[PDB]
Amino acid sequence: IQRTPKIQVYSRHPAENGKSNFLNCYVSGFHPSDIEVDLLKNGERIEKVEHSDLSFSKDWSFYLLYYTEFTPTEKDEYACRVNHVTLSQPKIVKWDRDM
Amino acid sequence: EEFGAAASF
Amino acid sequence: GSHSMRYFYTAMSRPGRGEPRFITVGYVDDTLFVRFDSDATSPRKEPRAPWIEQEGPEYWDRETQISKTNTQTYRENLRTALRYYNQSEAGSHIIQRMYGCDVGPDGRLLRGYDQDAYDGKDYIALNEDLSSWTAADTAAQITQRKWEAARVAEQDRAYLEGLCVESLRRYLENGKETLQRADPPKTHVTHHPISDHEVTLRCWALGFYPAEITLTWQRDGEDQTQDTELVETRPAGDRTFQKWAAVVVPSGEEQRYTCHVQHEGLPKPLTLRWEP
Repeated sequence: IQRTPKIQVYSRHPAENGKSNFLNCYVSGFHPSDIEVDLLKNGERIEKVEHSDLSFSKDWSFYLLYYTEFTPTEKDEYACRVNHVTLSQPKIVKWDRDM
Repeated sequence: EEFGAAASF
Repeated sequence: GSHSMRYFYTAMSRPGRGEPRFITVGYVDDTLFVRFDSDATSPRKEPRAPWIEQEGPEYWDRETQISKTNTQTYRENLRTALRYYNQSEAGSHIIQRMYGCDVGPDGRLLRGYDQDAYDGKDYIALNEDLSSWTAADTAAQITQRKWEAARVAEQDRAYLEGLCVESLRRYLENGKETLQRADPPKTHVTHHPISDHEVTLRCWALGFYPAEITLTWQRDGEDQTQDTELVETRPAGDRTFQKWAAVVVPSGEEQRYTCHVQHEGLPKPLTLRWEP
């Protein structure tokens, strides 16, 4: 009946400290379409995050891209917080510059 | 361009 | 290369939260060019690619009218589907439609599509012949009977062989800078130790368009399908796409592993290794 979202947290370009970049959170493989996605900067929600228009794969599962401009540093932690009807609790995935 | 005529279920 | 145009409908009911939401997105290959959302302030078809902005005001009026009428039709459909499956008016439900055409290098029709789903499950599908239907269950069998009487397959056939390929030919010409340009992947292999005797080799593919790509790891020229971790192709946000393949490797044996890359932007398939 219902499918859980896949989550990938990554940058548009190779991560380099001091350089301007785009933080992406790509949610996919989920059904139904309603989903809650937050991009986090040290545990706190980034304001005015933009997202792509709702679309879906051949297997009817939906996918969305959430994105914001960001300048990576060594200390700053980034994550993506996702909530969906399949999840009893919000799922948080940390950003790894090597993944 | 989209297909104009649609059909009811 | 070959090309496709697809439109994607999503009609979602939301009892207690107003009338069902209807969204349409259009694609040429892996590029979004048009959008409609019934929850927009002034609901209409919007451009999402520079090469579709050219189209005159009449084009945009027709396209919007189709979407506004479909918004109404797919609300009726959601009501209809409730009776077909004996469901109450309290739950949220989704009808999805996926239709369009593929063209060969010559711009001739390869095949056409028109299929629907209900709550993520296959409902009805127009067969490759563009004259017969496949219904998933007895509910969709009622829809099939209604469409066979109304000569609906014949209307799809005329569109898929006519307007679908005609407009896609125009779109491919106007957007030839990007739609007919294939960006090859930039590729490298990373090396991260797990243990003292195990290392992760990750084969990266970045900045490639279109999305279709193949990444495989080989151990002594032998595929490692069941031992390769392979993440879903993700969009970079600049039109291009990203993917990686990873393998857990015994330390010392890194040079026995080769990454293999297949993409339409490359004249020949690429073989790469960990370069210490």
